[PDB]
Amino acid sequence: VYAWNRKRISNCVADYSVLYNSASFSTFKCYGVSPTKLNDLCFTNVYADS
Amino acid sequence: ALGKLQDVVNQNAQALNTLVKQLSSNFGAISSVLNDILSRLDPPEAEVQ
Amino acid sequence: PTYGVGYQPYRVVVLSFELLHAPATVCGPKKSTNLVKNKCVNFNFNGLT
Ligand SMILES: *[C@@H]1O[C@H](CO[C@@H]2O[C@@H](C)[C@@H](O)[C@@H](O)[C@@H]2O)[C@@H](O[C@@H]2O[C@H](CO)[C@@H](O[C@@H]3O[C@H](CO[C@H]4O[C@H](CO)[C@@H](O)[C@H](O)[C@@H]4O)[C@@H](O)[C@H](O[C@H]4O[C@H](CO)[C@@H](O)[C@H](O)[C@@H]4O[C@H]4O[C@H](CO)[C@@H](O)[C@H](O)[C@@H]4O)[C@@H]3O)[C@H](O)[C@H]2NC(C)=O)[C@H](O)[C@H]1NC(C)=O
Repeated sequence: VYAWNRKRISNCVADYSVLYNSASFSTFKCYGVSPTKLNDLCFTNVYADS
Repeated sequence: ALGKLQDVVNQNAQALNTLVKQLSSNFGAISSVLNDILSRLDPPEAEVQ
Repeated sequence: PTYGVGYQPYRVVVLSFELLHAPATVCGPKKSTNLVKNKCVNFNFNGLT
């Protein structure tokens, strides 16, 4: 967590239906956006911090 | 000399400008554009904004 | 493995979506239709509905 990894996602298409239809998550909280709207939104960049 | 008339026009214009500019205020919402709120948020969360 | 739920490891991924004025480069699996001009349409340009 102190050296949390960051990856930059750009210039690609993502099917977020797979992500939020998954039952493998205990926490899935989206602020400022809805999980079911991501398939209709285009973003300049995404950062995945793990 | 015609300022009295022009003044009136100016005032009206000013008022409308302010009105239009108020559409760019968030008033606490995440966005001042209704289309962005509706396209990003579910109805339960969109109605709050 | 014997720890309680409050101390078991949890893997966390935080997705930060940035919507700037720059060209969009991460999109959903939504197919683009033909461009229709001179008509009243319901357009969606890079999520700008
Ligand atoms: C990398 O990804 C791999 C694949 O990911 C999948 O595909 C991607 C594209 C994406 O969609 C992902 O969301 C998706 O998961 C990972 O491999 C997968 O790993 C999964 C778990 O990490 C695993 O699912 C689990 O499988 C177990 C075992 O299933 C077998 O036995 C059952 C009988 O029990 C059979 O019916 C199955 O056919 C299998 O033969 C299963 O028990 C798990 O279900 C439990 O957990 C679910 C939530 O995860 C619950 O919804 C469900 O109700 C059930 O609940 C149990 O657990 C409770 C405790 O939590 C307990 O109290 C309760 O009583 C229940 O007993 C779960 O389904 C996938 O099978 C597996 N897929 C493959 C192909 O291997 C891989 O791990 C990933 N790698 C990394 C590093 O992350």
